[PDB]
Amino acid sequence: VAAGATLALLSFLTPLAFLLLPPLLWREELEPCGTACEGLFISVAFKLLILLLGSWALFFRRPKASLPRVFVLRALLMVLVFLLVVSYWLFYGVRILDARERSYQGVVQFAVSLVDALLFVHYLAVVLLELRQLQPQFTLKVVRSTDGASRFYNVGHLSIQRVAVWILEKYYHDFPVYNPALVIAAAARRRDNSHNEYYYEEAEHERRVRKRRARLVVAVEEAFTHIKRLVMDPREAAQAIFASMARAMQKYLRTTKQQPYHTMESILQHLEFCITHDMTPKAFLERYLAAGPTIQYHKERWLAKQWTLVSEEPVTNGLKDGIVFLLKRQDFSLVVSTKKVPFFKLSEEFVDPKSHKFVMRL
Amino acid sequence: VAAGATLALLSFLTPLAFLLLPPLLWREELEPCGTACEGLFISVAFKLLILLLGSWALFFRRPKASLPRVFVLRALLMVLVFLLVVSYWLFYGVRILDARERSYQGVVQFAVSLVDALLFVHYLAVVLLELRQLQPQFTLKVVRSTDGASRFYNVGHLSIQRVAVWILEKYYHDFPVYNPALVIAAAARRRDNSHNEYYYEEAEHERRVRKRRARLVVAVEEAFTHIKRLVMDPREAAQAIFASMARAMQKYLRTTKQQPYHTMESILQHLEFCITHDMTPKAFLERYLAAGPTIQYHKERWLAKQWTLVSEEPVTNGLKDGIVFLLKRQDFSLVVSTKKVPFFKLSEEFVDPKSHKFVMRL
Amino acid sequence: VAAGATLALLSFLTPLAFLLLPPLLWREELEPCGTACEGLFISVAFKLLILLLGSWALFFRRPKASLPRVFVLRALLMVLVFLLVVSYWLFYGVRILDARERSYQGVVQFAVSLVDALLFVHYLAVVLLELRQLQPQFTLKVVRSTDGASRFYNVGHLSIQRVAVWILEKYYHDFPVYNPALVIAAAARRRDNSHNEYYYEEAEHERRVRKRRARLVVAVEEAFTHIKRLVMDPREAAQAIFASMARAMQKYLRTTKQQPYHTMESILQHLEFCITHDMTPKAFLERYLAAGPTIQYHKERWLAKQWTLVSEEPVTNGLKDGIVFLLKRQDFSLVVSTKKVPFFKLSEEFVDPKSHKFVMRL
Repeated sequence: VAAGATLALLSFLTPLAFLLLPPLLWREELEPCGTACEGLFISVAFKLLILLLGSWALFFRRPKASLPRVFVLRALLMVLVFLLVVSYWLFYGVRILDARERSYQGVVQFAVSLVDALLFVHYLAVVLLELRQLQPQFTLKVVRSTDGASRFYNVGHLSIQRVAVWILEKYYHDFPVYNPALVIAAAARRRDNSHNEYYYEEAEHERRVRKRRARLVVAVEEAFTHIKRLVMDPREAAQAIFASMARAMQKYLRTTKQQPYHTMESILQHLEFCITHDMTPKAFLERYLAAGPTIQYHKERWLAKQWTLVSEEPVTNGLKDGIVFLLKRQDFSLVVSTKKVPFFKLSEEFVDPKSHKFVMRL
Repeated sequence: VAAGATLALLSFLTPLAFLLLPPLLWREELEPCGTACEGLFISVAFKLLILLLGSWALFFRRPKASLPRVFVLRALLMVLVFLLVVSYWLFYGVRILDARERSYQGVVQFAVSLVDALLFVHYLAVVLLELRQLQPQFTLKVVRSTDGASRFYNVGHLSIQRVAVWILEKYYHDFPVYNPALVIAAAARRRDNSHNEYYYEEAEHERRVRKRRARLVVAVEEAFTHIKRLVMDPREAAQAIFASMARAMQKYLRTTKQQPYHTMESILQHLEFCITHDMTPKAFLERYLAAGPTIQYHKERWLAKQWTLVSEEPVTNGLKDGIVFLLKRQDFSLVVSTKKVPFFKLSEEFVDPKSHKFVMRL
Repeated sequence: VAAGATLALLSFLTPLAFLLLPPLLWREELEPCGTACEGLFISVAFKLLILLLGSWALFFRRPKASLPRVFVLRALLMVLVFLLVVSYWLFYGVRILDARERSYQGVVQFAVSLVDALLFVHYLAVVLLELRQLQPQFTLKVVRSTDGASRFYNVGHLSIQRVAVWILEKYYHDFPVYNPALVIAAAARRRDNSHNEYYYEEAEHERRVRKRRARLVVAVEEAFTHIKRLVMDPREAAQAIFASMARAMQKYLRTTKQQPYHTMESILQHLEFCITHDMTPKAFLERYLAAGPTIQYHKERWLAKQWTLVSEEPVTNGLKDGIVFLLKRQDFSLVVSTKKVPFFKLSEEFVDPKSHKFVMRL
């Protein structure tokens, strides 16, 4: 960041320094030039403005993740910007500044080429960091090692660590939140021929969950009917309608193992939120009936600063068919399996929309 | 649009005017130049062609939405194009046109710098309007205020109104279609200790929906068996097989509260569509068994021109953690809650794929 | 590819040839020039480096699909690169090479304009091939003609064949894998008034599937408890724990019609995979309990080289509202229906967050 910000500042200041050093250090010795110089000054002004606006739009933002190894392409871009600026300064010093270049059109064109090169480096930074991974090259199966919640994704050419950050950005809203509260063949044959206890326990659990869900739906409908939109603030109204639903809410959160996700304070805040935004009882209960993804919950359950990238291959090398890597937290892990999206061979077949003719039997 | 199209036309015509005014108004007074002029003419030709092709590809398309406030970045881009063109014209007039610039190489280089600056403005327009929001910065919980249908999305740096249009583009194919047809603690305790009427009503409704679904599946299988692919048109065949399924279809649409979504005319059109495209009875019933999203239905149920953006913050300012805003229609509303995607700190751990060694017990 | 690679190589070599032919064929006749030449050499060096890096990042990759007709925009780009290079060579030959141009600054500026034009052609290639379809213009309903598995997508301005490849890239991880093993009004009335055989058969099938699923969950829990992480390799451990679950796995794959998807060898490989990556019994069974998408399976079931694009309209023309086309394989087909994303008219409404005041009754 500090090095990157310094490189950006020096890159933006370099054309202006190139254009100001001759008119300041040697103005009389400098050879006067016509209108091409001023036209190039205007072009430099607008191209520096374009460069600053684009840099703000894409690159004046905080790093979104702390990668385990160096950001390979962004390091290459910093090196390229640095080599460009340093080489331009070297040449400028040794052949313009030292020689006290009388031809000012040459210096102005050198600064113009610098600004063009910086806009092209910005374009290259966009191509490397944003566009190389638009075309989906690979499909990733991401599975939690505990409950098997699986999603498949398409991803372009990213390094394994950038792919890891990408999958983490997807995880906090795609998978449900992690709820930890949720001879040999002869032994298998003896088990299979026993009472199917798990089947009936699962059926009973689903039945009691449906019963508690019904109780909760009725309780929340009654609770929201206990107030009118129209004196009383939305917080006071949430607190007044929470009493007629606190027991059913608590019992449903207990039967579905959702106690630590939803405190009384968070449920009151969400009641206030809903009744403020005209949300019906069902738009209130959508948060509590289903498991819901990780970002939906409190920030102390995210623990985004505690991801470990376990990769058999070095993480700076991009994906290829078969790369498996783990994203481990303290409790679960995300197993990511890579499969290259297969080569497609489309053929074109033409059918006449009038050629569809049908008959009675079968 | 009109102002934007005028700016685009003037920007494309400005280099050509710069290159044609000297050879027309003062050709004898103009100083002849060598081959660099013609090389720059060829470069201007190909760069104007590139500019026109890119403008067609991205910016010669109709506005996709009517935002409540000004499009901030596109207004900035129009202002930038206008300032660039107007300043180039001012300088050209006062130092080339008025002075009758004899050096034609300078004028050609000025036009070249203009074309470069327009290509760079096009690049900046792409960066501002398309690329600033590629990197997912925020996660949006979008919930219908009526039935609680919720989806989470990742979105980059967009203003709240552009985020609203984005969420609307997502809504018509993500959420199911809106079907409107679908002391105090002592009172809550008395209710919870009563007959769980909602549970048994829900079970009975699901049972009768499954029964009507089974009747409909059988009816549609029989109906499609009542015709063969092979005289009779697909429309006549749809009308001939609709009789053997009209009652079951109507009864299933009534039990699932889907009467106004599917008219006899639309069902006949979809029968014709399916039997034209070799779609099986199940590929036919996929439209009718599930609720389905909004765009699947008739255009009079979209009402895309009737969205209201209710935001506590001004809608030209981009998203930040905690921005809640409503997208209200006549009936329901989309509550959108923003949460910044958290900062990730990946660590790298290496495991030896050969180091996995297991033992018998537990 | 061969023509494209040749065009790329010639385009990269053309500036260097332009800069080397005068200093080699006529060095004495060549007019010496100052430092502007060397500054432009450095700019050419860094801009050719930028061009090569961007071309590698985006365009040095194998074609991802075999389209039925010509890639219209990529053909336009090849034609544009070719016309640019050929016209630059024509002018260079006839006015620099033949005339033995003494002014070397002109030749260097011509090469600089060439490199700028190639970077701008690269930018135009990005705009045409990657950016024109970022803005979602259309919504596509993709439905399998057999089981009606449907997904809606947003897609920008792509041709119908590029849209087809896009939908295929989505299909192998979005839809479940294709499992083929899964007067007239008076006749309809007689059928509807008969025993609802399909309802009870469906209920019985779901019940026995739940029973086999419970047996399989218990069997896999026991199997994974039959080993400890800690001598025995993960393959030997998978083979040792497969015996206590092989029967339940086979019976569940038979009741859900999943025999050909999962061989004993693939199940052993996946057991080894899971027990290697600390995946619990449920993270193991996530692959077998649900249908799962196509890419999850063996590569002989993908058959990506056997897609047929059946389109009523020519496939080189982009999408518009109402374009329906088929993606046919040997067994099923993907019906794709296009609907233009509707024009949105947002309005802004302001509500005071303090103005929310509620009252007791109803």
